[PDB]
Amino acid sequence: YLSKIEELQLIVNDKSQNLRRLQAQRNELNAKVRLL
Amino acid sequence: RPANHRQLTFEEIAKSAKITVNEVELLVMKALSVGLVKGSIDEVDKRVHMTWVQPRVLDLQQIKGMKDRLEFWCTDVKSMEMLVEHQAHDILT
Amino acid sequence: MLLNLHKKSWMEGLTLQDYVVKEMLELAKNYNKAVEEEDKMTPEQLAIKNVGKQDPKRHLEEHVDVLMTSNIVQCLAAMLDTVVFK
Amino acid sequence: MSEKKQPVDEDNWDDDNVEDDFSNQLRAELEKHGYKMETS
Amino acid sequence: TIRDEIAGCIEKAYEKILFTEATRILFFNTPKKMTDYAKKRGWVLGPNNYYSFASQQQKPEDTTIPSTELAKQVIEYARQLEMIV
Amino acid sequence: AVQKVVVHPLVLLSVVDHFNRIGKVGNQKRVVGVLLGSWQKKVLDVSNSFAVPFDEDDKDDSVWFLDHDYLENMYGMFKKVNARERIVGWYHTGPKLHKNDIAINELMKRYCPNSVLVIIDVKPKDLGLPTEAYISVEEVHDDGTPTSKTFEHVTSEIGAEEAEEVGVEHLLRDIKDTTVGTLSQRITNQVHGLKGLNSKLLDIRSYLEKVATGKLPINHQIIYQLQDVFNLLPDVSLQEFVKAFYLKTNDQMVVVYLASLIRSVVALHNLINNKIANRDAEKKEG
Amino acid sequence: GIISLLDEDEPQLKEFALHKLNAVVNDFWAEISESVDKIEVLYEDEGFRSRQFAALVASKVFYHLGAFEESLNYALGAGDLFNVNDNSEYVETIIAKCIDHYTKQCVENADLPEGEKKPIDQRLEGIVNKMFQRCLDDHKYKQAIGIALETR
Amino acid sequence: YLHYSLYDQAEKLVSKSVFPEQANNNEWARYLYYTGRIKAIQLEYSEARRTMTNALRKAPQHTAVGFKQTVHKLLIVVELLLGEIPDRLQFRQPSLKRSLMPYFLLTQAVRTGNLAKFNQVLDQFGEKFQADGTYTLIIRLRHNVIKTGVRMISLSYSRISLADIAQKLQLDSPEDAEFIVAKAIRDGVIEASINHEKGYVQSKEMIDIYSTREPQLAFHQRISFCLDIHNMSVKAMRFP
Amino acid sequence: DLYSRYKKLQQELEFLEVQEEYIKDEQKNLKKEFLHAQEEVKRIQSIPLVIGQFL
Repeated sequence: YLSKIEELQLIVNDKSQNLRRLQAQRNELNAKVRLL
Repeated sequence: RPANHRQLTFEEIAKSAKITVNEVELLVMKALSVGLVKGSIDEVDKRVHMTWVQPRVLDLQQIKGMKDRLEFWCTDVKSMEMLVEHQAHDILT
Repeated sequence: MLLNLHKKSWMEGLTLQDYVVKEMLELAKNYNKAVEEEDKMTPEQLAIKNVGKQDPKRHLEEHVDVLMTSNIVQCLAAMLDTVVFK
Repeated sequence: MSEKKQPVDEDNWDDDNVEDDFSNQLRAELEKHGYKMETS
Repeated sequence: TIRDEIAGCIEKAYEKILFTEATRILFFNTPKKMTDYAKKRGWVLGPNNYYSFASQQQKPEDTTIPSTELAKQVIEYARQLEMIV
Repeated sequence: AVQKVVVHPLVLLSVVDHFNRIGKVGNQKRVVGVLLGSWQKKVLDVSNSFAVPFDEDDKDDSVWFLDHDYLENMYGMFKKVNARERIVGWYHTGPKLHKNDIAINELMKRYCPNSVLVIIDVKPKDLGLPTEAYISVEEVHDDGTPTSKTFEHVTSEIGAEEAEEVGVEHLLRDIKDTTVGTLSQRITNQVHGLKGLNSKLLDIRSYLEKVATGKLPINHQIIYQLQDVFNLLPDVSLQEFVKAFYLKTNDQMVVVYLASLIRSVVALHNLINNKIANRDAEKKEG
Repeated sequence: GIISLLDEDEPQLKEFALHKLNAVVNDFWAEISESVDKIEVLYEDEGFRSRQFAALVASKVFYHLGAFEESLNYALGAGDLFNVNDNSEYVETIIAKCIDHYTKQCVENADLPEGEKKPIDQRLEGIVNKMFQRCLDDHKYKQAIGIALETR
Repeated sequence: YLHYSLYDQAEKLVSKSVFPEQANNNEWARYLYYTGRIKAIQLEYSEARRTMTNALRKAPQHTAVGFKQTVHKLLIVVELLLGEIPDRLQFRQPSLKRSLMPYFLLTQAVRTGNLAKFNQVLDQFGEKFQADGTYTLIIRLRHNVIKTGVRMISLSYSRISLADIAQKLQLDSPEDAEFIVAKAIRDGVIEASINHEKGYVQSKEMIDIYSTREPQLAFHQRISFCLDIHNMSVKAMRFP
Repeated sequence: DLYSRYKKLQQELEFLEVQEEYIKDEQKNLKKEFLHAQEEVKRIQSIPLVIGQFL
């Protein structure tokens, strides 16, 4: 019963996703700074 | 003399100079007034202090000084420049 | 080759000839006091109340990068003795 | 707030440093000190 | 396990006798027991000096060569600045 | 006379374009040309140059051909369109000097007394510095020959001019001026350290090759005389700055106290703004 | 306080000692934690007749710590008690990570496909096909296809 | 376990998974309190003062019933064990006063050296602290006396004499005084060479803390802590 | 589906961790772009400016 709960452990992975999304937002900030 | 002794005695002056113990002050102050060396001598203990000087060749065709100082310095600052690179490895990023 | 001879000529220092190290730090500690007190006097008057007013005048105080890059220069140029020497 | 062990368990008070310094040391503060100069 | 710090400060062939401190080893004025102990495995300090004329600690007193390794600390400090920006 | 110059890379492309003229048709494989110079000050200035149709043979290595209509009346047309520009010297490729150099020196001196030629490279992937400058004087020798016109070197440098990079720096786009602190000085570090001590490895290597089989630098005794100028610091077996022991201590003193104090204040800058701005814009949930 | 008993080289009190080991093994975790060397003494012995259960009390102390290659070594030198004992979290966590070692071993076995691969204990795969007999008797198509392609 | 089992600090030593998350900081605070009681009973003091001052200053707590106070009293029992402690006026809440009715007279005994006060505070005022465990200071309250005295005299005097520092405090003899000079060093204290003929001691003050290399030996680590806080700023940005 | 779901969560993870790196690089790029914006626009300096009035 190793191959059940590793899937759950793959949400530590998903912490990189939030940081990814938010630095994508950070780039989106500078996008209209540079457009200005 | 193989430096790292530049502040030194006076008896080698009074021995090689064929001068006495007393007449080394005339010696050093007149030799500073000549203009081949410009270091202000520590006069309280007759201790020499020197500057720029004029050379008469090193070891027989400058082997030893050239190797053990010049190439030693070459690999010194070269390899520690590689160490600068080694710690500065990805600080260029 | 003009890229080479632009950041080799048109930016100063032909790279043998950069490695001002100290008198720039005398002037830079003049900087890092004079810039500092003005970085102090202003954000006392930030929105220390509970107002919902929305009209800023923009001056963007911060003064960080001058300190940062100038003192990286100061530390790695104070390195020059132990770097170029041995 | 029960932190699981601990529930089981300037009037005259800044001067206390000076006073605990001066408990058995110069307990009169002057009545020898004004009389020191004629001891010697 | 009674100790030897006075032998590590002032002893090693001469202090005439260190008898009047009740240290167990430092009794027995001169048999080969304390002569063996005054010459035991050398002279507990080690290099460059005896306690016939004491070092008063150990004689380290090296240099400021560690100005260069604090300069190394400066190098990786600037690296950590770059990692911080 | 000629000491340092001001040279703009229009001459450089004026080398490379005649290199495009004679490269694909390569038969004598060399770009040798004439350096027009707006001689203003003791510092020299160039804004124009042209490449002569030219050959140079190997046997007796003194056969060479200008084009004196292309040399005289082209220069006259140039003087009409720009009288400020006049002759100052010439240029060539093939950085190995040779025997015909002194012959074109003989002819370049009659046009301008303090003339200067330019050794170039067609592909500098160098340290680097750009192309070369000489000075032709007569020092004859300690030998007693008829006049020795041996090429003495002018330290070359580069200047600048308004509006001459407008499209080129636009095309490169890789321009990065303000980044000194990570890269722009470590390049110089790598460069002067490695590239100066390997030129010094050529010094010890070449001059120990002179020890073995070579000149063994007698009668130019300025070689080891100037290695004495290197030998201001002898560094004998304890590396001998134990008199700079306390001096280096007092040098570490100032900047490291600047480091401690100032970077603590830099923290006091960073942290407060970061925490306040983040806590505001984070707790505003909508 | 059992290294005092480990002074003895006769195993005829070491059976009583190992019965003490799995009795107060939850209390004396730092007892074995430096005694791993004497565990290797009784392990590498060819006359100590409990080197497998010495590898099991080694599995206890490196279950308190959680080491991987130690559990590989206990797959090696625990043998029968590594195989038949499988109804516990104490054993299924360490053999779960040993099945993880097996699936990266299968990664290795799919890295280079022509001979010359890394060596494989027959017991680290013995527990694979032994747990797979549970997958065959469980008969679920997950149980078939999963472990059938975990091995690649 | 400090009530009833005692093997397990060494099992913590192999069990010290550090857990640097410390999210509540309250559990971690009292965790430092328990292990500071341990290092007090492991007789580790110079570590205990900094880690237990840390454990106090990481308590944001309120409710002055005597939670922070009663935990803080046995916290600075390690400062009673240092040999040095200031006056405890900067530490008292008067709700703790009913419990510290031994403790103030005890720190009076610490600042003084009275054996009458020593034993009297022991027998009379040794109640309510055996429930916490206090009797390891009664063995070395004399050491506290001699270190307080030698601290005062040592920073007071460049040179002292031996057979008068044998009568500064309640000492015994010049052989006891040479004894207690060596035991006054005991770790690497300020220079005290005995004038080894008859001049009792030729001690002097030590120097070179001026501003030269020792502070800039430590400022790399000071700004190492500061760059750790810059990592805290980076994670402040990373919190969203 | 515990062989294929656990297959593809890894896949979409490694996808998004690649895709983070693009925007990390663009955030490295655009600060330089904004500095080039700053100085190469603020070369609007005194080309020989004329004196006038503001109304």
